[PDB]
Amino acid sequence: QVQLVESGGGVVQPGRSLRLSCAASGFTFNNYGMHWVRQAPGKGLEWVAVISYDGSNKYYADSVKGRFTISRDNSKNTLYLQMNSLRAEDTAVYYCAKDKRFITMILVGPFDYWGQGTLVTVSSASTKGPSVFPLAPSSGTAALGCLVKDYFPEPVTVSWNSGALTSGVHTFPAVLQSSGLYSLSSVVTVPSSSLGTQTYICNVNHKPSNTKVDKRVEPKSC
Amino acid sequence: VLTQPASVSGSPGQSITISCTGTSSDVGGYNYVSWHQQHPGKAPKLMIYDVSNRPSGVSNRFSGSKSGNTASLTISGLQTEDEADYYCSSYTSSTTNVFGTGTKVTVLGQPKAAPSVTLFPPSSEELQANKATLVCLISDFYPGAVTVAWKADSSPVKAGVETTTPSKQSNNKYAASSYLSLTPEQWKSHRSYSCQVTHEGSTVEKTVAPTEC
Repeated sequence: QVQLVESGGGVVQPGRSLRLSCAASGFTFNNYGMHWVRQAPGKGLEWVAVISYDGSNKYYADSVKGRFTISRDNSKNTLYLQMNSLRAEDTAVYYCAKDKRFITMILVGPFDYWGQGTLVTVSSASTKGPSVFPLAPSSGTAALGCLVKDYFPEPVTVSWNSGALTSGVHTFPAVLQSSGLYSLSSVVTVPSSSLGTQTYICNVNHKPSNTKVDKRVEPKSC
Repeated sequence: VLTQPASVSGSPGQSITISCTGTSSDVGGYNYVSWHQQHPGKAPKLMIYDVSNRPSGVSNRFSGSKSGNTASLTISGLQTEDEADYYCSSYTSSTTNVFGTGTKVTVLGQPKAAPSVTLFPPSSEELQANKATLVCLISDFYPGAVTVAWKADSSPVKAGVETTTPSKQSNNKYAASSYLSLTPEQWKSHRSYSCQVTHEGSTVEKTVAPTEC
């Protein structure tokens, strides 16, 4: 019956502010402390802040102290996280979590129930097509690729030889850089004997910018 | 500050243990250690609290214990749906709460495979664009959990590293990618760079040099 619903997440520019909320039901909200926990994409859980049942005690992680404030409005069964001076390092899914302990100002845990989270992505970037660079064969089987760099937003899709080449192809998940732009790589393994004869071209589609790029990948000058 | 193994694996039906190593301020100072299970694309769920208690509805094959500054979660009779990320957590002296680094638990469902590593130096076209990315592509490994370390010459490098979390390939083995972003000056100012990938307690290292091809 316990349910927790976060909201208020979205795209925000660095330095700006944003206010997350977490609505609670199925238990006496008035009797329990509440935590905020965040998780950067593909990373570990990071505890953010805690507040006691009546808001008398609040504590913060060092990474957010001074910039984030936690509060609650017991009349609306809602927990809030006020985020200020946002940086790219704050990009994460933000979870609210109920503390197990009944009416106490000690907040030692455990985290009892979790919401499903709200995504906050802090980026100053606008719609931008990608730059594509070759990953040429050098050092039989050979790995070739093209590096799809500095685009926004997701997604980018990649094919090889206009789709004719499928065996051995893997396109990796994107990476989010400091600058707020995405990058990825697509790879394919080839017989080395074909490198001198067969043409290899990766086809990069970025519909959000209405940009298609075909990049020829040739062997390196040594 | 709580240290967990990056990867723990076992065959179906077997018993595994995940260690959580903290300090006299964390795991050693209080009996407030918890364990959380997180399946892909979902929210954590409490498995064990106060070192060794189980919420009702949590299978009794999960068990928690503590000794000194090290807490331990034990999963008996491994089942495929036990495959998830596991995090320990504890109250600290700093009147905060901290999570462990996290452990991917793999229930072995295919043969183990050591990673194949290919390291790409920056392309001439990228350097002419006044950028330099080293691309370390890790493929054909199982279980799908690696840790990547970078070296410039022989000393480690932590600034500018980005690593994807492993996902399955066409051949249903795992692949991951790691990037070292540096300036073209940085690239030429060193003798060699190395990508080291640790997998199942063993490390494979590949090295590129600006003067080779």
